[PDB]
Amino acid sequence: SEKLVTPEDVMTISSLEQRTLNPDLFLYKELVKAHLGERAASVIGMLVALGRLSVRELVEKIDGMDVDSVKTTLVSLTQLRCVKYLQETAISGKKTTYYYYNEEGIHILLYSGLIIDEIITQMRVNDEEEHKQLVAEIVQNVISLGSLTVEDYLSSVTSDSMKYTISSLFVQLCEMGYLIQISKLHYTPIEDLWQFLYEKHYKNIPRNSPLSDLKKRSQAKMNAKTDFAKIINKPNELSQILTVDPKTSLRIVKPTVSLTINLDRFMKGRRSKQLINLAKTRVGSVTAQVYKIALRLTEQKSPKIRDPLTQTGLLQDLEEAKSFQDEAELVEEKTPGLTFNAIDLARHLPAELDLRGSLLSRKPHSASLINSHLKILASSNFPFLNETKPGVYYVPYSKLMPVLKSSVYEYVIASTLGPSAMRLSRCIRDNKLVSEKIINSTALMKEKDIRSTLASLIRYNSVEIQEVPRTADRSASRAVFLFRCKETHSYNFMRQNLEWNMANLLFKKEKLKQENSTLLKKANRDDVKGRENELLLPSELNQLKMVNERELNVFARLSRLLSLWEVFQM
Amino acid sequence: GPWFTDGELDIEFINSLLTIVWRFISENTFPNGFKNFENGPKKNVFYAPNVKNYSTTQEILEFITAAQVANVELTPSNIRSLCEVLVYDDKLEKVTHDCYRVTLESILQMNEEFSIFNYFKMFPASKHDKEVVYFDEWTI
Amino acid sequence: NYMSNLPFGLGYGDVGKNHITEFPSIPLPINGPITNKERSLAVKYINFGKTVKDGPFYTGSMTNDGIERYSDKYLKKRKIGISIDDHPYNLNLFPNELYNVMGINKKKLLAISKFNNADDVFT
Repeated sequence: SEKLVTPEDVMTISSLEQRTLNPDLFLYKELVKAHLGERAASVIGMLVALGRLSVRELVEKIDGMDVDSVKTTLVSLTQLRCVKYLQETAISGKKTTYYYYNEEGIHILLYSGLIIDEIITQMRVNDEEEHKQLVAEIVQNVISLGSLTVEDYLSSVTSDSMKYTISSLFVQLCEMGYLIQISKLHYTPIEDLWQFLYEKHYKNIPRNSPLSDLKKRSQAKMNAKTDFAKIINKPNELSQILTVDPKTSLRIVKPTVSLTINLDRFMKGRRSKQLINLAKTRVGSVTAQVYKIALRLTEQKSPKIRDPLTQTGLLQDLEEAKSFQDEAELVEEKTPGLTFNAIDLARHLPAELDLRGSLLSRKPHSASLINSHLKILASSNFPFLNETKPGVYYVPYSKLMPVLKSSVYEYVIASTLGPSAMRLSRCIRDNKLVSEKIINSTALMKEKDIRSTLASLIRYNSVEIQEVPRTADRSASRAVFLFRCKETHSYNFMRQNLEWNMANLLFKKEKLKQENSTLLKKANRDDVKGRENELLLPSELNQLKMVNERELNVFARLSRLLSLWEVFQM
Repeated sequence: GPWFTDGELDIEFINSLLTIVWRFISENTFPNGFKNFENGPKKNVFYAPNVKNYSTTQEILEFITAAQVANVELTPSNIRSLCEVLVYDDKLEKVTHDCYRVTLESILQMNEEFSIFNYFKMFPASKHDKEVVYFDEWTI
Repeated sequence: NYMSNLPFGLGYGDVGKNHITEFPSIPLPINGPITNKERSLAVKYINFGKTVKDGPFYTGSMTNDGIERYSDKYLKKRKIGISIDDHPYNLNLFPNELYNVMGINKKKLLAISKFNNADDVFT
C-alpha cells in the first residue's frame, strides 16, 4: 500500500456494498433491470425475497405502485415466461392467484445470444442465401416477445417466397425440438402440480380399505408418478407438427397455437458441448470430432439435466431416491433411440475426417476405423462410452456428469490457486480421510507449503476440517485434526460464487451505461447509427469506442462465466 | 525414505525424479515418445485400443536403475508412491494396480473455443480495467 | 503476560500488523482478450438488449410545458410508443384477474422483426 485507503475509498472503488446480497437475488434483479425496467426488477426482487406472493401482498410490500402498475408489470413478466402463477381456492370459496418466480425466463434472459448462436450452428442448412438472417430474426423475435403465434408473425410479411421460407424454417426448428408449444403446464410450479396429482390420486382410492396405509400412500404415489411422467414429457415428444397436409401435400407447423423457446433442449446441447470439451483433453482431436458426432446424433432424445421428479420434494424416502437413480440408469441404457452402432455414425461424418493413417495398431469412413475410434473412447478413464453389447454404445450421463463436475472443479481450483491446490484436492479426494502426516508422506512436497495451501483451501470450502478430541471436554488445544473433501458443499459454494461474479459484471455494465446516458442516447437513434463520424467531436469518438469496447469485454466474460456455471447445475 | 535430505523433504530432486519418470511413461504410452506431439495436434497419431502400451512399476525400477540419476537404489514402493504423486497432479492415469499411462493434458501444458481445461494458453488482461473478474472477490 | 506464546513458525516481527487486504488479487482464467466469435456473440447480446428495451414490455423507472405556443403546429412526436395492450395475447396462458389492464377487446396488431448482419460497435 503506497497510501492508506480510508473506508470511503473502500466503499467507492472496491465492490463491498455488493458482497452483502445473495447471489441469486442479485443476479435475478440485475438481469431483469438490465433487460426490462425497474418495476419488473422490484416485483421480481420482492417475489424472490418473500417467496410466494399475491397481488394484494405485492401492493402492500412494494412502495410506489398502485394496483394498475403492478398488474401491468405482472402481465409484462408473464408474457416473458418470468413469473409462474397458481390459482388457489380456500374453504370460503374466495379464489386468489398466487405468483412465483421461475428459473426458465431468467435463464432465457441470460442465454439469449448463446441460444441464437447455438441455433445458427444447429440449423445445418447447406447453401443458405437469406435463410441464416431469417432464422436469426425469428429466434430473436420469439425470445424477445416471450411467445408468439405463427399466424400473427406471418401477417407482418406479405411476399410469397419469404412466407414459404418462414413455413419451411419453422418446420425445421420444431422438428429437432427447439420451439415447443406452450400451455398452462409451463406456468404452474412442479411442486404444486405434483401435490395436486398426488392428492387427486390419493383421495380417489376407495375408502374403508382393509389394506395398509403406507402401501396405499405408495400406490397413489406410483400412479401420480406415472401420470407425472406422462404429463411432463407431453410437449417434448411432438405437439406442433402433428398436422399433415393442410393444402397441396405439405407439412406446416400448426397455424393455431403459439410457440415458445424450449430451454431444456438448449441445456442438453450445452451439456453435450461440455462433454466435447472434456473429451478434447484425454484422447484425440479427430476422435473429438467422432465423439461430437456421437453426441449430436443423440442430442434430442437425451434425458433431462434435472429430473422433474427430483424437484417434487420426494427425496426423503431413501427407497425412492434409489428408485430414481435406477430409473435414470434404466432410461440412459435402453432408451429406444440412444443406442447406435458404427453404421449409424457412418452416414454423418463430414468431408474432413481423413482416418487413412489415424491409428497405428503396431506397438473412407469405414466401419472398422469408426469402430476403433469408438473403442478407444470406450477404453478411456472417464466413462465416455459404455457397451451394453459389443458393437452398440451408450453414453452414461448418469456416471459421467459427476466426473465432469469433478474435473472442471479441479481445473478451476488449480488455475486460481495453483498446482498445489490440484495436488492437495486430488490427494484428499482419492483418500477418503487423512491427517496431516499421511499427506506429508504421500504427497511428496514440503511441509510448510502443504500447511499454507491447505489453509488457503479451507476459505473456499475445498476441505472440511474434522476434529477428534482427546479430552473429556472438547477443545482444539489438545486434539487431532483430519481433513476431508465434501463435494456437495464445494460445488454449491463455487456455483454461488460464479453467480455472484456474473451479477457483479452485469451490475458494472449497467452502471457504465447509466452514467454515460447522454452520448449513448445521442448516438442511439437511427439517423446517426452507422454514420457517427460526421457530427461527433474527436473526444466523443474515443468515449463511444471505450464504452463499446468495455461492453463487449463484459459480455464476453459473461459468456465465459456461463461456460463454467452451467456445469454445476447438473 | 530417500526423499528426505538432512531430515527434510526437498522438492528439486523429487521434481527431477517426477520429470524423468513422466518422460519414460511418455516414451512408452504415446507413440514415438514426445516426438509425435511436437508441432500442431493435427498430425498426431495414437495407438489402437488393443495394445499393451502402459509401463508397470518394475519397468520404472529397471529404467531408473539403469539411468542411475537417483544416487540411492530405490524400492518398488517408492515407485508406487511417485506414480501416486503424478496421478494426483493429473500427470498420468491408473486403470489397474501398478499400471499407469501418461495423459494428454500434461502434454498440452508444456507447449479457439473457450475451455477451462486449457488455462495455460489465454493471458491475464491488461491492467487498469474496472470490469476485471476476480475469483477472490466474493469471499474477502 | 499474554503476547508471549508464539507458535513454532513465527517470530516477534510478523505479528503487530492486522492489514488484511480488502482489494482482491487473484484472477480467473476467463479474463483474457476477445476473439471474433466472441465478438459476434457480444453483438448478439447487445442487439437483443437494445431490441427488448424499446419493445412492448418495458415498464417505467418510477420545453415540456403546457403553455399554448405555435411551434407545436405541423410538429409531432418522433415516435408512437407501444403500450401493454398492443400485442397478441393468448387468452388461456394468462390468469383471470390480469384481464383488466390488458385489452381483450382491443385489436392485437404488433409483431416486430429485426436482425443485422453489420456490427453495431463503433470501434
